Amino acid sequence: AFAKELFLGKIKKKEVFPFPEVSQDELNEINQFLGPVEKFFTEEVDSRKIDQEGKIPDETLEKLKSLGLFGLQVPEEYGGLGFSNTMYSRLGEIISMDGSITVTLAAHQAIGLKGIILAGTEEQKAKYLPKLASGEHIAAFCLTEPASGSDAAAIRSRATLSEDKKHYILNGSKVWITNGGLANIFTVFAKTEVVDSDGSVKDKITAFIVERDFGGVTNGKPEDKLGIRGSNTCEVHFENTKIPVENILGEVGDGFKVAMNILNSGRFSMGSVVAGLLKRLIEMTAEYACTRKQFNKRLSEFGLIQEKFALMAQKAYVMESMTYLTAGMLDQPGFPDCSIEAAMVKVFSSEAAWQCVSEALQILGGLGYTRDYPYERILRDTRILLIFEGTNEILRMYIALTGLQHAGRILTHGVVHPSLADSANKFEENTYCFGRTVETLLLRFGKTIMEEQLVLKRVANILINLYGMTAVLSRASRSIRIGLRNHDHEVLLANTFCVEAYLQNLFSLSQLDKYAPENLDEQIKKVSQQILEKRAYICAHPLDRTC
Amino acid sequence: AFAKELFLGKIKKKEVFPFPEVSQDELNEINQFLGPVEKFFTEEVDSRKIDQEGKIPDETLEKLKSLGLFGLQVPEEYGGLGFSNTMYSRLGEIISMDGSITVTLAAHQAIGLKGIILAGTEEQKAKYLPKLASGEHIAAFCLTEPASGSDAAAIRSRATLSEDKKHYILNGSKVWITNGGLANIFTVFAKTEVVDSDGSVKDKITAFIVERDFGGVTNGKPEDKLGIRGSNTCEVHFENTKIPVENILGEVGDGFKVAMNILNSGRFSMGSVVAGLLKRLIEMTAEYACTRKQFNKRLSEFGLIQEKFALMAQKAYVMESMTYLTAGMLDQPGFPDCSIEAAMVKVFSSEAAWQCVSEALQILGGLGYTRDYPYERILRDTRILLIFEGTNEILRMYIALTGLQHAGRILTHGVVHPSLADSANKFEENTYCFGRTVETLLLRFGKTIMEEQLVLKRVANILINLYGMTAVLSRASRSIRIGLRNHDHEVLLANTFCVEAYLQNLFSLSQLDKYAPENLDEQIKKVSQQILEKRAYICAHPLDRTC
Ligand SMILES: Cc1cc2nc3c(=O)[nH]c(=O)nc-3n(C[C@H](O)[C@H](O)[C@H](O)COP(=O)(O)OP(=O)(O)OC[C@H]3O[C@@H](n4cnc5c(N)ncnc54)[C@H](O)[C@@H]3O)c2cc1C
Ligand SMILES: Cc1cc2nc3c(=O)[nH]c(=O)nc-3n(C[C@H](O)[C@H](O)[C@H](O)COP(=O)(O)OP(=O)(O)OC[C@H]3O[C@@H](n4cnc5c(N)ncnc54)[C@H](O)[C@@H]3O)c2cc1C
Repeated sequence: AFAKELFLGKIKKKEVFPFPEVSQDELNEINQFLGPVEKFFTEEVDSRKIDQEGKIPDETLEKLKSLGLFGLQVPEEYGGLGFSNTMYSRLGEIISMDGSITVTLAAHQAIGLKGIILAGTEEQKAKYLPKLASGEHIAAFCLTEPASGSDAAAIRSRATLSEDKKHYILNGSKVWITNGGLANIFTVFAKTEVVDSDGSVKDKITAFIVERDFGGVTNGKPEDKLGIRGSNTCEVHFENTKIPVENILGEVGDGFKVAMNILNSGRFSMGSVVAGLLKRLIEMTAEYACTRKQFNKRLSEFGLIQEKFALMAQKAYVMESMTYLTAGMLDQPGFPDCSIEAAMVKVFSSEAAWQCVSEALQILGGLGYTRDYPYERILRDTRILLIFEGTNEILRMYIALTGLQHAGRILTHGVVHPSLADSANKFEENTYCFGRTVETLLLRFGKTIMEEQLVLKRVANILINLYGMTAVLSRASRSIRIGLRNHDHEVLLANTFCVEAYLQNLFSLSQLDKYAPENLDEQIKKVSQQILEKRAYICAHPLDRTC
Repeated sequence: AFAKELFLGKIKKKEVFPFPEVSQDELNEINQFLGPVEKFFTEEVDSRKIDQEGKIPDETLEKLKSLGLFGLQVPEEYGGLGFSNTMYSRLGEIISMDGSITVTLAAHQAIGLKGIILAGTEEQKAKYLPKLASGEHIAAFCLTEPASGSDAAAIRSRATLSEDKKHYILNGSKVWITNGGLANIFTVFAKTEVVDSDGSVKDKITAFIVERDFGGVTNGKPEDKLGIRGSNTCEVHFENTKIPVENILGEVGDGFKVAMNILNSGRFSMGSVVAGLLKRLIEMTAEYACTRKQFNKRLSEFGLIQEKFALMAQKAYVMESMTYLTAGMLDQPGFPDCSIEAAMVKVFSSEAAWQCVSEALQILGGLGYTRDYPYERILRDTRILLIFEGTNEILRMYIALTGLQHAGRILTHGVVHPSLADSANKFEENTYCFGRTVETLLLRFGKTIMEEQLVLKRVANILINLYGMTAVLSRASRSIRIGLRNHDHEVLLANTFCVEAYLQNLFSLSQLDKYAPENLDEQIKKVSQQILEKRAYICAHPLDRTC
C-alpha cells in the first residue's frame, strides 16, 4: 500500500500520482446501467415516508432486487455483476440519496456476504452466493455480544462438537447487527475448543454460516434507532443451533483473520457516500440563499456564507480524491493490502460529513430545524456514519498501530503540474519531517507505544492529512493534463486544502517533541484521572464560599 | 464594559479580576429557593414523556406557576421575585435539565416581558407585570416575518393611526415566535408612518403590547420541531387588530432601539445553561465509563476517553467563568452596556455545547444512538442553541464591530496569583499585539471593515478567546486566594485553557497581516463565487474524461 511507505519517509513515485483511469466502454455501459438506477431512486423512492414510518415498503425492496444492486461486487459466474472497486464507489456516489437503504445495502454487500467471497469454500459459494446476490437471501454480520464491541476476541457464545462429530452445536446471542431482522443467512462468530499435539484445550473463534431454517435462531423486537429508521436492526438469539460441519470458513480456529479482513475490506466506499450527500446539500442550500434577502441583498453576497460554501466544496473534492484513488489502487492485479487507506477514507468522510452537515443546517437557519424541510433527516442520518462500521477512535488506532508495526520491522518530483509547484514542495517537506518524527518516536518509546493513546491520534491525523493532500495533488494533475473543464476551479480547490493541511500538520508535528512547551499530555492525564476517580464534576460552584 | 476596552490595548483590571462574590445571606436565600426547585425538577418532571408527546402536561406547568418561576427578574413589588443576575444564572443551571421547559422560560423571562421592564411606562407595568409574573399571562416576542429574521429594519407589518386618534389598526403575520400558541401578551413590532416638521411621511418601527382579547389575532398550527417538541412555537396572524393608544413603548419611532436593547440583555443565561447540561453528561457517561469492559480494562484507562472527559470538563469550567463574571458585571450599580459580553458568552457556550455533546454521544458509541438512552434527546435539543435568540453567526458581528465602532471614535499585573504566572504573561501579550492589529486594521481598511466579514469573524474569535482566558484566570485566582476545595484541579483547567487559547489566538493573529501567505480570503471568495454562479457543484467526476 501507499500508506505503509509514508512512515519510512519515502513517497512511491510512478504510483498514486498517475490517477486511475477507466476506459471508455465501461463508463458508457455503466451510464446505461445508472440510467434506470438514477430514475428509480428519483421517482419511486419516498425518503420522507420511509423515515417517518420506519419500515421499507415491499415494492421498493422488490424493485431494488430487480435492478440487482445486491450483487455489485459478486462475480458474474455466481449471479453477480462483477463490478470493480472503482465502479462500486461510483455507484455509491448516487446510492446515498435515500439515506436508509444505503446502510442496508452496505450491510448486505460490503460486510455481510464479503466473508463467503473472501474465504468461503467453493461448494459453499455455489450453495449460497447465487441466491444471496439475487436478493432472496440477505447476509447479516453477527460479531458483537451485549457486553462486547471493539476487541471481539472476548465473545461469550459457545460452539462445541457433538458426540458423532458430524454437526456443531451453537448457543449465543448478538446485539447490534444491521438488517438482522430479515436476514436469512448469518456469518456468526463464536468460540470453540481446539485440540493439538500439545493436548491443550485453548478456545479459538470460528465462523459459521447459519440459516434461519436450522431452527433455534429467534429474532426480537427491532431497536428504535434515532436517524435511519429504514434499517431493521434487531436482536438474534441462537439457542441449540445445529450447524453441519461444512459451514466453516478457512480452518477451525482462524476466525480472527476472517473477521479482520471482513472489517478491513469494506470502508472505502463509505467515503464516496458522504460526497454524494454533500452534493445534494449544495444543490439545495445554494438555491435558498438566492431566494432569501438580507441587508437588502441576497444571502450569497455575504462573505460568511461564501466561506461555508467553499468549505463544503473543499470537503467534497478532497473526499472524492480519497475515495477514487483508494478504489483505483484496489483494482490492480492480485490482492493488494490497502486496508489502512480505507480507514483513512472512512474517518475523513465521517468528520467532514458531520462538520459540513452542521454548517449547511446553520445556513438555512431556523427554517432548517423543522421537519417540513428534509434537513432533519440528513443531520440525523449523518451522525451514524461515525458510529457505523467501527468507531472513528478505533480506526485512529488502526491507521497508526498497524502501520507503525510495519515501520518498526524495517528499522529493526517532476510529476505534478507547474501550477501546483508549491503544493509538491509542501508535501515533500511534510513527508520528510513526518518520517523523521516517526523514526524518533520509534527510537524513544520502542515497544511501549501501545499505551500512548494520545500520540497515535496525532500520528493518525497527520497521516490522514498527508494522504488527502497527495490524493488531491494527483487528481488536480490529472485534471490539468487531460484539460478537463473547470480545471482552474479544481486547482484552487487543491491549493486551499494544501495550505490548510500544511498548517494543521505543522501544528501537529511541532507538539510531538521531547522539549515542546505546548505538549499538553500530562495535564489531560491528570485532569481526566481526577474526574474519573471522582466519576463526577470536581470544581465547586462559584457562588459557594469557604473561608 | 470590559470588552470595549480590549481593542484599545488596555485591560480593565479593576472590573473583572476581583471576581464577584455573593454575600452569605443572599447565598443562604438562593440555596433555600433552589431546594424545592431541584426537588420538583428531579421528582416530578418526566422529560421523556414530554419530549415524545410534544405537549407540556397541564399539571407540571401548573405546579411551575405555583412556584412562581415565570417571573424572577421582575421587580419584587410587581409580584416578581426580584432575583439579581447571578441568581438567574444559578437557577438556569438547575432549569437546564428539562430542555423543553428552559426554552419556554427563556421566552417568558429573558425576551418576552423584558420589554415592559426595560422601556414600558409605570401604568403599563402596574397593569400587566403583576399578572405576567403570576403565571396566568405569557409574553411572546413577535419580531420576525416570513422574510425577516435578521435586519428587523425591514418588517412589512402595517400599523396605521386611525382618524379618531384613539386606536391604532394593525395587520401583519409573524413566524417562529416562541410560545406563541398560548401567550396572551405579544410585544408586536410593526411599522407606522410618522410626520414631522419637514413634512416627511417616512415609516418608523414601533412596538405594541397586544392582548388576545382584543380580537383579530389568530393562532396557527404548531410547527413540528425537531428536538424541543415541548415548546409550542406557532403561527400568529394579525387581522384588523385594534390597539389602544397607550400601548406603545418609548415613543413612536424608536421600535428598532427597543428591539435591540431587548435582544442585547438575555444572552448570558444560556452561557451557563450548557454548563448545567455538560456537568450532568460528565456524570452520566462517567458511570458508563466504569461499568463496561474492553481490552480486559475499564474504558476510563484509555487515552482517548481521558482526553474527551478533560475536554468536556474544560468547556464546562470556562463557561462557568464567562457566565458568572458577566452576571457579576451587570449586578454592579447602574446598568453598564455589557451587550458584547452576553453575546460572546452565548456563542462560546453554543459552540462548546455542540462539540461536547458530539463527543459524549461518541463515548457511548452505538448505545448512545439508540432512542432508549437519554443521549438522543440531548443531542437533538442542543441544536437549537446555535439558532435560538438569533443565530450565533450574526452574533459574531456585534462582538466584531460594536467594539470597532467604539474603537473607531477614540482613534479618530500583580492581581493574578503567582501560580498562574506564565499564563498571565501570555494573556497580556495576547492583548497587547492584538490591539496593534486592530488599530492597523482601522488604518488599512479605513471604513470598509463592515463588508470584509471574514476579518470580522477572525476578530470575533480572538476576542472570545481573550475573554475566556481572562475569565478563567480571574476565577482560578479567586479560588486559590479563598482556598476552595480541589483548587489545584481548577489551576490545571485554567492553565490548559490559557495555553490552548493562546495557541489559537496566535494562529488567528498571524494570518490577519497583508504579507502573510496564510491568508485565504481571496481564494475562498473566488471559489465561493464560482460555485454560487454555477448553482451547484461545478467539478465533474474523475471517471469522465475528455479526449
Ligand atoms: C426554535 C426557534 C426559535 C426562534 N426564536 C426567535 C426569537 O426569540 N427571536 C427572533 O427574533 N427570532 C427567533 N427565531 C427566528 C430566527 O431568528 C430566524 O430568523 C427565522 O427562523 C427565519 O430567519 P431567516 O431564516 O430568514 O434568517 P436568515 O438571516 O435569512 O438566515 C440566513 C443565514 O445567513 C447568515 N446571515 C444572515 N444575515 C447575515 C449578515 N448580515 N451577515 C452575515 N451573515 C448573515 C446567518 O447564518 C443566517 O442564519 C426563532 C426560530 C426558531 C426555529
Ligand atoms: C448502526 C450500528 C451498526 C453496527 N455495525 C456493526 C458491524 O457491522 N459490525 C460490528 O462488529 N459491530 C457493529 N456495531 C456494533 C458496534 O461496533 C459496537 O459493538 C457497539 O457500539 C457496542 O458498544 P462499544 O463496545 O462500541 O462501546 P464503546 O464505548 O462505544 O466502544 C468504542 C469506543 O470506546 C472507546 N474505545 C474502545 N476501545 C478503545 C481503545 N482500544 N482505545 C481507545 N479508545 C477505545 C472509543 O471512544 C470508541 O469510540 C454496530 C452498531 C451500530 C449502532
